[PDB]
Amino acid sequence: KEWLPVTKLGRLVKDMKIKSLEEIYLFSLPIKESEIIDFFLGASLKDEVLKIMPVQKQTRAGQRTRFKAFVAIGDYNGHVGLGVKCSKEVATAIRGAIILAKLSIVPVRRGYWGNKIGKPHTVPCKVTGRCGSVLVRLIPAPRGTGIVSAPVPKKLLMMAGIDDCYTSARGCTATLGNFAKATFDAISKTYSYLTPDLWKETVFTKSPYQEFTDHLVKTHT
Amino acid sequence: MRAKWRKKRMRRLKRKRRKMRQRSK
Amino acid sequence: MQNDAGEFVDLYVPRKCSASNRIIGAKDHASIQMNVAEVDKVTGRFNGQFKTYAICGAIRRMGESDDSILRLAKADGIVSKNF
Amino acid sequence: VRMNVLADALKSINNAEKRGKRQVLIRPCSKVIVRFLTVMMKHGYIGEFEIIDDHRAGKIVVNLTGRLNKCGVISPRFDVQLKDLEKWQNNLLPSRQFGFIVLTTSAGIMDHEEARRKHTGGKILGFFF
Amino acid sequence: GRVRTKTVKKAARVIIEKYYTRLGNDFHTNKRVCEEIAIIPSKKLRNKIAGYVTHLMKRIQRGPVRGISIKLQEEERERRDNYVPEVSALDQEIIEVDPDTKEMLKLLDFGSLSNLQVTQPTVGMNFKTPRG
Amino acid sequence: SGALDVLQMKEEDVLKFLAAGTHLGGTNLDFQMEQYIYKRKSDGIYIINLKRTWEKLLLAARAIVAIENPADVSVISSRNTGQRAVLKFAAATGATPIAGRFTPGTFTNQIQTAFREPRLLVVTDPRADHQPLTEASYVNLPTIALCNTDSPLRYVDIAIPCNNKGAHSVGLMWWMLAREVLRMRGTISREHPWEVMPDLYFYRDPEEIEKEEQAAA
Amino acid sequence: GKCRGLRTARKLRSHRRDQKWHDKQYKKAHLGTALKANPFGGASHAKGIVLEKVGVEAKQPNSAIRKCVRV
Amino acid sequence: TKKRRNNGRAKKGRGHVQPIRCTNCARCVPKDKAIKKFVIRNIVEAAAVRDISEASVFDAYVLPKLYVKLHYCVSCAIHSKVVRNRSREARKDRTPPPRFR
RNA sequence: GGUUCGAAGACGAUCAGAUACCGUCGUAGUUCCGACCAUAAACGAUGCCGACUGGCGAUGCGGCGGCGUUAUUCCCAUGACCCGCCGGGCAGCUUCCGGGAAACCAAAGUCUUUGGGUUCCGGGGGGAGUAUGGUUGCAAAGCUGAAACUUAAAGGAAUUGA
RNA sequence: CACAUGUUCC
Ligand SMILES: [Zn+2]
Repeated sequence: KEWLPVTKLGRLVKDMKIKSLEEIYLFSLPIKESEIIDFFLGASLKDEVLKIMPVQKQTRAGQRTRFKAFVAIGDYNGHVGLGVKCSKEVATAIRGAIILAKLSIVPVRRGYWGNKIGKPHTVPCKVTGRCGSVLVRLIPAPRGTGIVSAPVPKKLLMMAGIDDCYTSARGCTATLGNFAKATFDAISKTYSYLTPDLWKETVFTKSPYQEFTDHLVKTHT
Repeated sequence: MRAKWRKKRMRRLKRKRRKMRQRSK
Repeated sequence: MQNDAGEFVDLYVPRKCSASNRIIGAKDHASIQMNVAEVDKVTGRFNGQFKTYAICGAIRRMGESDDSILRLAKADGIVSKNF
Repeated sequence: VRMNVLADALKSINNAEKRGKRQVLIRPCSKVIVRFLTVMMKHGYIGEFEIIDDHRAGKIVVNLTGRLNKCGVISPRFDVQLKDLEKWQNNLLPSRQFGFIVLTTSAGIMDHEEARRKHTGGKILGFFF
Repeated sequence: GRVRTKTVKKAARVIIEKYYTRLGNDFHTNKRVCEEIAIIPSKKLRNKIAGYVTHLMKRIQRGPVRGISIKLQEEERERRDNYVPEVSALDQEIIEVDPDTKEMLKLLDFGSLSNLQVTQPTVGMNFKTPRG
Repeated sequence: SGALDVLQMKEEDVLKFLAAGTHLGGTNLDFQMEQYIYKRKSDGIYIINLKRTWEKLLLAARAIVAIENPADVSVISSRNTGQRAVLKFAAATGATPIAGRFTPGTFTNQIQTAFREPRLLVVTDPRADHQPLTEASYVNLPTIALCNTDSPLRYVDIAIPCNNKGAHSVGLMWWMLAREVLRMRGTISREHPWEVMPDLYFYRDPEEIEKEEQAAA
Repeated sequence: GKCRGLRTARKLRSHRRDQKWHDKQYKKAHLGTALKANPFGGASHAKGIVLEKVGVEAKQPNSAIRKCVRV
Repeated sequence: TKKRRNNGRAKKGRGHVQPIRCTNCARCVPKDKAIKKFVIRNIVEAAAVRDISEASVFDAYVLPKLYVKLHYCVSCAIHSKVVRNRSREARKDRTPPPRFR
């Protein structure tokens, strides 16, 4: 039941020392533990399964069939993730996709449309992401519009925290594996696009592993 | 049927229509 | 990012590349966080503070990651300006 | 041959910006390009430029910052009314918070905000953000 | 085929690295040495492990073995790694220096020194492998 | 390191660079190594600039000193020349030594018992240790490399231009780094020379170990 | 479009006019032969006279007898 | 799909090369497309090289060799095992096999 | 004019049959001149002009510079080599530039962050490059070029079995 | 020197 950490990044998570997951993204450190997400956002986070894909391969004694899972995950304010796992059994693949989905959560950037009053609601600019031949574009939208999209990427924008956005999908969107990943790249590039507000010199704070380099050696390996 | 010989069959058939139409005039 | 009434609204500010001036993404696992030790002028010993930099993973894979730090190193005085 | 001159200059510095060059050289120097470069500099999108005026079409060395995403050109120069100028920036600029459409007017060459201030239209030149 | 499997081989690896003084050379003694110090469920494997040990014995007195941890052979290697000769290989009064590298030091601060002897460069550039 | 007479070039280190042939480069030239080379002599060997080598040697020495924990500085050598030089450098400084056969997955696989989390990667040769540079991409790792003129710069982050082909020029450059990382932190005074003699770090061939023994007998 | 001239409107319009005839839906709706071959002639419904009842055999795997009328 | 970048020939800027016949069959193969083998061999190899030597009137007479430039087609060379199929990564290697015997 | 080869054809083998593959002949043709013919897997299956975007070693030509070896011999200069630089000429190697469905591409990049210029051309697969009409050609055939009707797939790249 | 061909469903 009790969590014992493996990666030394997660050691500081258990020592009550990492204040938030934002400075984890600040230094682009890799996350390889699914329960690191569970310490910061273990309550508001929700999961939702996209599709169960029964892929198979041709063997000599019939077709070896295994089940591929598609789970999108993320709390409704600031974060969203996607995970794909292809296991032997459906429930194992669903459970195994949740673990990979928490490892792949990314922070969102929410912007205003025109006027800048209240809370940010829409995508700050026109970002797009693609994999394979599926290309998905995100357009800023006024308040109260809703998510104008296909039903499957509509769940992802519910779970990313964006309430209003216009979308456009180019390509064979019947393939849900590429259709979901192409959208998930587009939200993931919101903090990859340079904004004119972000033209200031970024002050460098102390590294999270640097600030507790003595704390990480006095109690364990 | 190879695509080459069906073209050759068409030319033999087209030439056959050439002689048949010519004798009527 | 600002609202109308003058409050910061983003949950964090991402880093920026020291050479290419691009913002470093959250999943740029090939990012660099350099730490450059300073030297005391008379005793020639370590002081205690940092002169840290930040380089995106694209520059490493393009082969100018040693040159990028080197160019800031002349400008920050770590490397002798004659070189 | 070289039909448009501004198109070759803007794409040359866009290729350098994608690679992230500190400064870039464009082979022709024109009055339109010099006016084009002054529009972007007042907004701080690029580093400071200089021209090398020989006895031919001169060469311009433009210092670059990392603040440029894409500087495109619209060919041919369609005339833009004041009524559909909002329609031009809707499907060309990324957002309404930033992004600049520059277009030549009788008062001079300026971005779309300053053309709204002077209430003057004209022919489009390009887009940059 | 009398090829020793991994279960026989891996069991014989741990015995040597723990009982170097207890092990002998002939088959029958270390057969009985391994009888007390190893819980082997059958006599057949007891002969097979001790027999493979004896084949590894002939590799031991003839030099080192890759996959082994002997406390006596590492002590031989440890002092050989920490060998210090009475002078350095850098201390020669004779240093041959290319004339093109003599122009190097002269533009630097440390141009003219005491024990630097300039040679004569080879005339005629011939350094590339023939094409083909 | 920048125009500071305490850290400028020493005359004792000049004769060491020349006798070990560290200024001697390779036959070919990587286009990133065009800035560390004086001029290519006749017979087609490039000449590495030693003062600029010394300047790059000082900048990498700032890296280990800035790392507060000396343990998590992974030092890896795969070619047979460099294991003896990197083992005592890790012993003297406190770094983590890896001697040959870099296991793929020491920085990515959690289940491995050799799962290391360094803050710094020091590489004897980029071509001999390209595999440590591969996991230097998957984990945020600044990298130091002892590069030659032929050595490419894929995923290296700071380079010290040296001769990594000659055995005397390999272990001397680590004997450079063993002195300097202990010279900003307080272990060694710069007035007196450091007492360990550089043949300790040099690779001994098994023939040379066999060659030495009868003269001792 | 390929050509982007400021006075190529007659070139662009002629290309779109010609390439529309290569579309299956446009050529069907803008030719007299498609309406000539249609027994309804654009009519949604029509009245006819029954002269016999015809049984039609079915296609591949699904096999049955479909009841039809020659109208 | 495209199997070979050069389409199994050395024609890059010509567009047309002269054909040559084969050794086993009379197949018309382009000169750059043909597998060309040049064999340096003696008239007699192991057994007849010895007994003729003492039977030669002139002592210490070197036996002349025979020079044949072989020209095989794709079907002929593979059937005669001059060349063989390789993997997709092994195709791109064009260095000759090592020559020691 | 017809040496060789060789459609058609004859003959001998093989096979259940060969009217094919094999072998012996062999007309037209293959060879030269003067006129037609305008079709090829006429391919880089990749229109043409202009710019930018990594290197690496070659190679063809011309030019430039330089230690040196070697010929005319009597050396300068010209030849043959060696070391580099320049322009494009055919290419190759290499990598997370970048792109593409992938194979792969220094162009097939600089594209949802979509606009340098200008032609040709395609709209599921058959019918069908067919009928008819027009036009050229001595002929063979060449160019333009449908519809009725039928069909829920055809096809491209790639993985695993057989 | 020959090894030509074996209706439809999972
Ligand atoms: Zn053949």
